[PDB]
Amino acid sequence: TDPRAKWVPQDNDIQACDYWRHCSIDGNICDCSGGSLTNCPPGTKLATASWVASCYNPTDGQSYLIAYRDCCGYNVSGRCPCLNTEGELPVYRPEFANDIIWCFGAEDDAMTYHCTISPIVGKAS
Amino acid sequence: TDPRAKWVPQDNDIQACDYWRHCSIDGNICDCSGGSLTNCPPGTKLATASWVASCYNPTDGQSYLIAYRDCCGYNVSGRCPCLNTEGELPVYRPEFANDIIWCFGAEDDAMTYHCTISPIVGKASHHHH
Amino acid sequence: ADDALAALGAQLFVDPALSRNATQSCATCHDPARAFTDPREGKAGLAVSVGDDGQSHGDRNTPTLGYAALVPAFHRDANGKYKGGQFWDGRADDLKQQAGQPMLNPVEMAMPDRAAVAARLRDDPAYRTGFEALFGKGVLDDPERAFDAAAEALAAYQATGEFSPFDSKYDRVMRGEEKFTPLEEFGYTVFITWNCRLCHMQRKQGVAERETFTNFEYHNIGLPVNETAREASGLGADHVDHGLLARPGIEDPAQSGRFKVPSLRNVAVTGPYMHNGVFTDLRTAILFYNKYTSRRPEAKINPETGAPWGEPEVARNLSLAELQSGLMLDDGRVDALVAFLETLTDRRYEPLLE
Amino acid sequence: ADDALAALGAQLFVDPALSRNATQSCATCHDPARAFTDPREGKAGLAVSVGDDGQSHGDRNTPTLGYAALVPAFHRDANGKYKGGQFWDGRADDLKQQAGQPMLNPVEMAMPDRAAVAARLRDDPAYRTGFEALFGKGVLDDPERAFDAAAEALAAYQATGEFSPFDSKYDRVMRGEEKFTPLEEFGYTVFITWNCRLCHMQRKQGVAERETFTNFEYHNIGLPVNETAREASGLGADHVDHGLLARPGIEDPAQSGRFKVPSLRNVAVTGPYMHNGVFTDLRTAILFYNKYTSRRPEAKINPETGAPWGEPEVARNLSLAELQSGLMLDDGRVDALVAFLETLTDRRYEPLLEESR
Amino acid sequence: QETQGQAAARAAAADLAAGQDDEPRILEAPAPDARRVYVNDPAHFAAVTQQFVIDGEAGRVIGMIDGGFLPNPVVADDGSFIAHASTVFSRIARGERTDYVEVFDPVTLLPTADIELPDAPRFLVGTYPWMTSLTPDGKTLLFYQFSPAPAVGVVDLEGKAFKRMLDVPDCYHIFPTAPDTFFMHCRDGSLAKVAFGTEGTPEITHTEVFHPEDEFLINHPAYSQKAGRLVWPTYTGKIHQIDLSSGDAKFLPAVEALTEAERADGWRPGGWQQVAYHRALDRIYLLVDQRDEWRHKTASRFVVVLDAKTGERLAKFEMGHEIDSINVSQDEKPLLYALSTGDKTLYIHDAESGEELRSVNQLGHGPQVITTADMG
Amino acid sequence: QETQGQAAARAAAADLAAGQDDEPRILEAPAPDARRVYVNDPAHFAAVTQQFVIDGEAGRVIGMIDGGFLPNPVVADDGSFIAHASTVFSRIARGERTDYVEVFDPVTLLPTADIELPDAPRFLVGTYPWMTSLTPDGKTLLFYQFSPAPAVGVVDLEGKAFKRMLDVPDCYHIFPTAPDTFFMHCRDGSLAKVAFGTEGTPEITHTEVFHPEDEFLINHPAYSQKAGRLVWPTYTGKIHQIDLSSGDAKFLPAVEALTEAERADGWRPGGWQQVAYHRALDRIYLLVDQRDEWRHKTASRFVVVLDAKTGERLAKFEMGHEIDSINVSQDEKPLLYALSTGDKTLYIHDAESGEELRSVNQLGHGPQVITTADMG
Ligand code: HEC
Ligand code: HEC
Ligand code: HEC
Ligand code: HEC
Ligand SMILES: [Ca+2]
Ligand SMILES: [Ca+2]
Ligand code: NA
Ligand code: NA
Repeated sequence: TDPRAKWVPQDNDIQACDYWRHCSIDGNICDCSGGSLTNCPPGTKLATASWVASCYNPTDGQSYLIAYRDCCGYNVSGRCPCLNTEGELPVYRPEFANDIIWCFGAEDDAMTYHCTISPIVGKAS
Repeated sequence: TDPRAKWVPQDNDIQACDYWRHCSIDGNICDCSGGSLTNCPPGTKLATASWVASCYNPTDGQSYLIAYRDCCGYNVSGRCPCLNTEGELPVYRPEFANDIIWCFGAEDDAMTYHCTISPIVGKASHHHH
Repeated sequence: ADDALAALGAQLFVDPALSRNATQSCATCHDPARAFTDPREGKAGLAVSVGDDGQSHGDRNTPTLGYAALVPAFHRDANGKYKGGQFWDGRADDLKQQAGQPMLNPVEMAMPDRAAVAARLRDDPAYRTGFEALFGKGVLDDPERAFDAAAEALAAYQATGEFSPFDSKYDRVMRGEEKFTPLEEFGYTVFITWNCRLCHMQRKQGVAERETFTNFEYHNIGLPVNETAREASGLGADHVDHGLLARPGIEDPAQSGRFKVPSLRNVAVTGPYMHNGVFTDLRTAILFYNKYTSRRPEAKINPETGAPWGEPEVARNLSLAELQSGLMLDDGRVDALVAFLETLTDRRYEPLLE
Repeated sequence: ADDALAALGAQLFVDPALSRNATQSCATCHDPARAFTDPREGKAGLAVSVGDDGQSHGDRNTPTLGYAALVPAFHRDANGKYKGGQFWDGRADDLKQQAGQPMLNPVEMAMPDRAAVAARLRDDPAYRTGFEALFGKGVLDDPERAFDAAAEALAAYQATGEFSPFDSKYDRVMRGEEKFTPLEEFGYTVFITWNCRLCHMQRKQGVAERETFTNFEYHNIGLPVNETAREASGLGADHVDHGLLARPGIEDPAQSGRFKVPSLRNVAVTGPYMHNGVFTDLRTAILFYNKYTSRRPEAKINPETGAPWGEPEVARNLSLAELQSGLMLDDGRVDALVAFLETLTDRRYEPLLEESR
Repeated sequence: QETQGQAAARAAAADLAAGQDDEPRILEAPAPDARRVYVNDPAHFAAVTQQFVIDGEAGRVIGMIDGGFLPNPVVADDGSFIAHASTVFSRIARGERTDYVEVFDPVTLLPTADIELPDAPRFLVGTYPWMTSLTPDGKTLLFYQFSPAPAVGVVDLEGKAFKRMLDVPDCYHIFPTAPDTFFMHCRDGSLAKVAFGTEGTPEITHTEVFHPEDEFLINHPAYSQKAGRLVWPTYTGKIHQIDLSSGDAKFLPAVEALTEAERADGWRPGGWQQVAYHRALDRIYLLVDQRDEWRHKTASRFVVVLDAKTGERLAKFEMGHEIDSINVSQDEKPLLYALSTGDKTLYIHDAESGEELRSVNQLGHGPQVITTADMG
Repeated sequence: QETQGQAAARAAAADLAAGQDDEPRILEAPAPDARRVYVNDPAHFAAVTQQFVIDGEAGRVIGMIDGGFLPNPVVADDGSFIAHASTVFSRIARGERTDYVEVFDPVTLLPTADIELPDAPRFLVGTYPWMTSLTPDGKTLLFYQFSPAPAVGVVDLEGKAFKRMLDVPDCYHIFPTAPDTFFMHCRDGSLAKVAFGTEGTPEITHTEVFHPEDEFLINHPAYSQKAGRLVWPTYTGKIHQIDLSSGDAKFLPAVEALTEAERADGWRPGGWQQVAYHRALDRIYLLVDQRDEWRHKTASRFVVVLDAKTGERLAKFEMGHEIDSINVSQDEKPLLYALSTGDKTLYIHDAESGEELRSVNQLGHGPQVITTADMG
């Protein structure tokens, strides 16, 4: 609630902006527009680029690398908007920057932003 | 702020949805997007078509025909949205119907809805209202 | 004063002695029993009028003089639109400047000159007395003063309550003395929501005190030549009526082909229509506006001829912004308009409606 | 037993008595000092290896056996993607199916048949003793059983911790013993945020227990023919290495030109690269990928030749969806990837890094 | 109990624990079924708009479709495709106008047809579901043109081409009865039957005038194509039912939604989609509240339900929210969908009992139109 | 204290009473001036967006401009024109992408130029003002491209045509300094100078690295083109100032926006446009608040104002709202513009006292970017 408070991860609701894997998500959680935690909704196109973050999972005490990927080709869902920036770095460290529409590699040249998925790609070190 | 209550016109603020001349207005008050009461904002195209209403003026007890005209060719302004329906009739009485985008006649064939002006075109005489 | 002057104009208006052969007065063409227009059938029907000489036909339809006195004097307003004046081409500034012209026009009353007009006025002792009381002794001995004074009396006469009575059913309704019929009010609603009000209403917004259903502007609505009328005028099949551009000192080519928005008052009884009387029916006149909006086959065809309207006499400066309103008048609306326009008939001509 | 079978494998692996002319053991081509790859110079440099006859060259580069025990056996998954198996074209099902192949391949160790191989095993008193303790008496006398048993010993030996010790810097860093340099850490981050990770990570998502930097899938990345290796191999100027389509029983023309994604473990020390050993330097292997993404003319030029990369040997079924990522690796990101890829070198081969760095 | 986001968090927790891999990919919507509901957001005249595809049972957004300026959605009753007539401009809300029909696969949501409509012929108006209409066989799309004059466009969805405009009398709305026939409602208070061959002037026939000039019929009547039931409330809650199931218009007993008393105390219909009709249950639903006669587009907090056969009030629900639009699933034990423009929320109610089960919020900017397929 | 709607009602009442005529028409916006302020609404990534043209003195919306997906607005400092690079698609957010630049007349708001950009080359990112940039003479718009690599696109506004893409290093943002030169910030911590002809390899020079790898420079530095001042805050409120007015980078001394006790007690910058620079006053404004180190994109409720030369604090304003972006008018007695994306409201403060003066609300969906022209 306090926007300026240190973000506190939870591992019990993926549609909430404090869900642990959304620690540096920008946009809309795809689970809220017909996708899932790690799948894009019907009719959109899944980018192959991503920005990453190291997100602490309070379930297991481990930090995991989450490589966000956008679902592209649709106007912004407007559902479950979230903006978190844990570890988020300015645009010149784009590998960690989250204002960029990371829609590259999406089928059909799709570049409009619809929502973001939060799959894990590694343990953080 | 009770939406179902009888509409209570006022002659004191044109940016409010209860301004007397907006008695059958649907959309946005042009005065909030850089138009005025009877002029379109810059960049928009004023339609020649209108839907009319007889609007009671609290200030002089006269009823006036307001021929709403749409300012067209911009995306909806988003400011001072208003929908009133005094004497508003269904679409088969288009002349009194306000869901229609009354953008006919607009320069450049502009048909997208931005805002609506409320000029007086006569004194009333309507039988339905 | 204002009465006596108008009374003198009343005498002159019906006096055929102001024409060369003494066969014609203003009232011959502006017949009071016909809302001040010409009932007389000539070569080109009622489209144009015949002068004193029994053969010269004009090239324009004789307009009503009712409500002419409400028109402002000719002027260019600050948006650059010319407004007001008299004649279809606004070539006279006002009623006064207009009154002498028929007297001296050879296709009309055909007096050779002012002096012959003054001589005719000297012949009638009632004129000696009437004129002198108003303009002073010897007024008739001076042809310039006599003609100008005749012009002033006529102008005065036309500014009386009798030319502009505001006693039409439309006027009675606006006073809340009566109600429009469901059709008439539909016509009225259509008239003020459709393009008509863009030209046939005094003001852009607000309420006019003395509405005469014209904004006094000049518009080319793209009308064809009146073939027979033009033939009867003798002006030649080579002629172009440039409307407003013909007023001396209007030089701007944007005005070629533009004519004054006539008042719709009494329009039901002053057929035929337009500057050239080209249409005999009011319904036709209304229909002509569908050529711009309607895609339907029958919008192209004049229903009086069964043929295409005809190319505009003047194919440029058409008022397309206003005429291409994007909406067609269906039959129901064209009926409603006729009904509405018929309520613009003065009480005294309500008997003329059939 | 699991100890003894592998111990027996150790002995076969280094025994040149398994080649026709007795010049060549698995270890000749799969040299343990070289992360189990061939340091020997042939007519096509290090691109392809020379068999026991001293003249015959293969058409494919000898891959490492490190971490080859982590590859699943060959199968088609539910996606309709083929995965796993052994050889670049997955034409062996698993290590044990693969093991007897160099033995009988007249281009490699070249024994005429199973009988000749078994006869070599009998000559050795230690083999009669070792095989018989694992497989039974007279095993060596049945050429089918003898050949199968050697392949099993060899497969078991490749599954020992010696072949997959998981003791690379990367491993030690994943254990928290040490940290990446900054260049390594950027490299790693690039690797896992760019297209590399679509093919060179075990899993689509989640974390792998024993990451070997491959999804074991088959992809045509559009490599040109290796002209000198293809000349050396003798297969013809009109020959097309069809990749996986060459595995017997694969018929689907869409598999033409696809090769198994290699593990990137020890990639730093197992040059040259790709299935035909076409690229000499690690960096060139990485730059190849910019040909799909870069708009710059240099992206089309093999930096080792200064000429275009070359038309794909197989112009169809390219992994354009993964390859055409819309983002080019600048040189900073290529450097970072080399540094990251070098952290995947097993402990014992770290000294081989010195010369390549 | 456990929410959708919660159950999703535990499944994800479990997959990570179990070391289960899974390929990030494009999901397919669940097959269309009775409880799928479509919410169109005309976004208060915004130049671009959204349609939300919603699983009414789980109250979940299962996909979305973008649209242009005041698009008309259509949803084939058999679940085989959705479509809309939509309107774009080369520069957001300005420049060259393109009207077009897109046809969508209802699980991938991919466009299967994109059919240009020549001469920008679409009627631009706050969304009236029956201004654009599928014929019963799904082969044809009929949309209304108001300008330059009432007319109807025929779009061949099968051959994926626009055919021609039918010129009609002074009439509004399009209720198809057959592959070559639809009714409209006329100013003169009749219905008109428009039968169109392949060539020539359609054959137009008027019914009797069935309401007086001063009785006002709302812009959103319910129409069940599979029942042929045209349900038309007037401003006063008087409901005209027209049977079109025989090829010609037969007029049903007209019925009152509100009591003569109730109307005395200022009960009136009001909202957008004020009326819903459940074909199998032969049942009408009417959004109503206490309001001035000229507040006919405001939200209503109550729904009345009544037998299309008798007019007997079956229930009155206190919705619990400001509702502009209602519709119903056409399955047995239907949901009653209660869409609030203000709340941007689809409230999903049990249609028999009226209790709120679940709701889907964040439905755009000013969602207005609820569509459902009738699949049974 | 008579509102603007109240003044309007009064005057229209007087016009009616006096029979005063007026022609309904298209208004012209008032001449651009020092207190015009533009607010752009990226609408949280929507496919279409809006810019509001605002008279900051009256607090009045005097005009709007529509745009496409994440447009980069620019505003000529001399007031002659505004422009944007924008992106549209043939089917709302899908289909053929067209990037284009439009130039607009700042009074009629009509586009006087529409310049296609080949090959869809815009960088689609949350709106950073300095990712699209007018040269000082107003003839050239430079736009950043990221894919396939950092690149800068050169658009001739005078001849109304796209010119070319420039290859650059791994760098970001475009601070033009001359008709043919700009600076970028590079991944390695230097600035890069780019000098470009009509054709040929750009001349690219790097400064020394001016920050350590662990000091993070924000996405929205304030750049005053007329003073060549680049004011670049880090995450901790340390402010880098670079003077580019000699045409090469001079690094000015660093100032701390916050004190060590403030920093010790969790004070940090945060928001979107966190920093404003008033040229004539040589004063820096920074949105700061107590916050954890990774909540650096959240609104802030305080503006510190500090002397750019000394780092002396001149004021700490409690804005009294959740502010994401600030900027200032460049006239004397400047206004401090405080935009709240959450409230969609531009709050207009007296920059000297910090007092809120008026506000303009209803500015779209997620407005973020304030632009003023530096006219004087
Ligand atoms: C027929 C031979 C006529 C006689 C005799 C008079 N008038 Fe006339 N009038 C006539 C025509 C054909 C026209 C139109 C001429 C043109 O070029 O447009 C007119 C016009 C007028 C007007 C102007 C009315 C208007 O523009 O709306 C006025 C005021 C007028 N006429 C008055 C008038 C008077 C006072 C006459 C007696 C001296 C008179 N007319 C004679 C036809 C004929
Ligand atoms: C300005 C563009 C106009 C619009 C829109 C309409 N009218 Fe008009 N009308 C106009 C002019 C300039 C003229 C004279 C044209 C000419 O050159 O003669 C007219 C004429 C009429 C008439 C004839 C009246 C008479 O001859 O005395 C009628 C009945 C008429 N106009 C009616 C009318 C209606 C019903 C309209 C909306 C359909 C309409 N006009 C539009 C100027 C303009
Ligand atoms: C040089 C002549 C070789 C000798 C002797 C052996 N191997 Fe080999 N190996 C060689 C090549 C050229 C290839 C690739 C050929 C192809 O068609 O792809 C191989 C491949 C293997 C593999 C598969 C590894 C993988 O797919 O990643 C294994 C497991 C293997 N080699 C092991 C092996 C053993 C056990 C040997 C002695 C029995 C042996 N090799 C000899 C080159 C040569
Ligand atoms: C799937 C489409 C892939 C993507 C994306 C990347 N790689 Fe790859 N890689 C792939 C295959 C199928 C192969 C073998 C190609 C062949 O036919 O030989 C490779 C090979 C490499 C190698 C050489 C390893 C070796 O020869 O032993 C390297 C060093 C390599 N790949 C690295 C790499 C990087 C850094 C990538 C992202 C930039 C990358 N690959 C993407 C399949 C795919
Ligand atoms: Ca006439
Ligand atoms: Ca190799
Ligand atoms: Na070679
Ligand atoms: Na095969």
